[PDB]
Amino acid sequence: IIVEGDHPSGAGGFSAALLARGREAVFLRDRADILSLRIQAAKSRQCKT
Amino acid sequence: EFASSFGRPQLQTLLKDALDQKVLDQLAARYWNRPIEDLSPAPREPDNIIDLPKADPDSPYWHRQLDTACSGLTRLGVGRLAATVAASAIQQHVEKLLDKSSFAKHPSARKVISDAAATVLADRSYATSDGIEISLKPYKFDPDIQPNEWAQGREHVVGVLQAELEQCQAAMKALENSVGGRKKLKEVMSFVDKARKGEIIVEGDHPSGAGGFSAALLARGREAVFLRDRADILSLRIQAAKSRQCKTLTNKYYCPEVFLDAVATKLAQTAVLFLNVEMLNDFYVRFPREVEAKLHEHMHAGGGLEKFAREDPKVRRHLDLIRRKELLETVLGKIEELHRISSG
Amino acid sequence: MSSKLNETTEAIQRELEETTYQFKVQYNEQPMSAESYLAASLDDFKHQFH
Repeated sequence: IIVEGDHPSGAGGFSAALLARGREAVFLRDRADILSLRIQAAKSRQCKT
Repeated sequence: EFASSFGRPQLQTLLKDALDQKVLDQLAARYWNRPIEDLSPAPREPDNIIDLPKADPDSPYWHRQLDTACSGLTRLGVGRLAATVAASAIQQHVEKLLDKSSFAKHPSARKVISDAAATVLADRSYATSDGIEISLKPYKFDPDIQPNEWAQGREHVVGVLQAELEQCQAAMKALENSVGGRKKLKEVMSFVDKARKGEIIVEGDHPSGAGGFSAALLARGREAVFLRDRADILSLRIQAAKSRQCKTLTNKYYCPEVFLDAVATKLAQTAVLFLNVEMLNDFYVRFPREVEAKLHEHMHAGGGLEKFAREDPKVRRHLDLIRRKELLETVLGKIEELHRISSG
Repeated sequence: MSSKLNETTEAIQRELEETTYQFKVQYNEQPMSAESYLAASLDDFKHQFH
């Protein structure tokens, strides 16, 4: 899906504030998953040497 | 066969339908809710339809509202509406009959017939309209409603109004299934209601995302709220038309639906009589003469008889085949004669 | 101008027709003047006062 910005009140079936909170939530998700994986990998046995 | 079929009660139902929609238009534009365009608080108009049964009987607002509603309904071109409705109906019947007739091919001859019907109806249209307005002139002044007519309008309003409601509810539910869950559209509806109250602000002329809702989702929510309010008003007016207070004729300003339907039925029937006489009989008499004259004049003036023959592939080859055979026969006759004149 | 004169003339005759039609359907062709309005309303008031 792609959307244009002629009406910045409602995009999709979601409100503008709900959409913004969703963007922040997705960024937090991706960076969190990466961070946890990289912590457990830095604690992994393969990083011992 | 068709002319024996048509008659006058068909015209009655035809007029009563156009006037039914006229009633819905006038009543809806004078009483019911106006659309939601943005997400700003709407100031609540002082008089509302929910407080109509419990209203002061001498209310200038409701009186002026029903009065301008009825005068608006009567001082419309009901003569020209009846004339054009009956015209389109008659012409359409002629066009369908033409479809099933032998003139499916030959679109020129078909067009000649159709144009003959059209020109006859057009010739008679004005006299029918003016005569209908003159005959309705006494009912424009005092469309006095008898208790029996009031009952008839009462029974008709319930059906007309509930049909309008069913169209409304079916559209609402389809909107729900389109947006997704009923509960989710209930969420966007709650958001639009909140923005319509002071509870939340959006400051947007075209809001893209607010509270997590897309630009299309907001539009679907406003559409849902309008459908809701119109549904509630419609059901409330149905309950009112079935109310005991609308059974009697004395509460004419309290029951605009029943009154406006009564006026519509009356105007339809008295207009229908003059319509059948002035227009319908004139069509049955002028149409066959016009068809024959115009077809003959078309064939001979335009040379479209030869094209009428050329048009069908089967008869084309038929009319072509005969002369060549005749020529070969005459040739052989000449040779056979040649042998007879000279033995060797 | 002379060329457009004929078509404009016919159209003017038509809108004179339509103005007459609205005069027929909505006011029933009732002639009206300010003096007639004032006199009728004054008599209405005098009947009320009587």
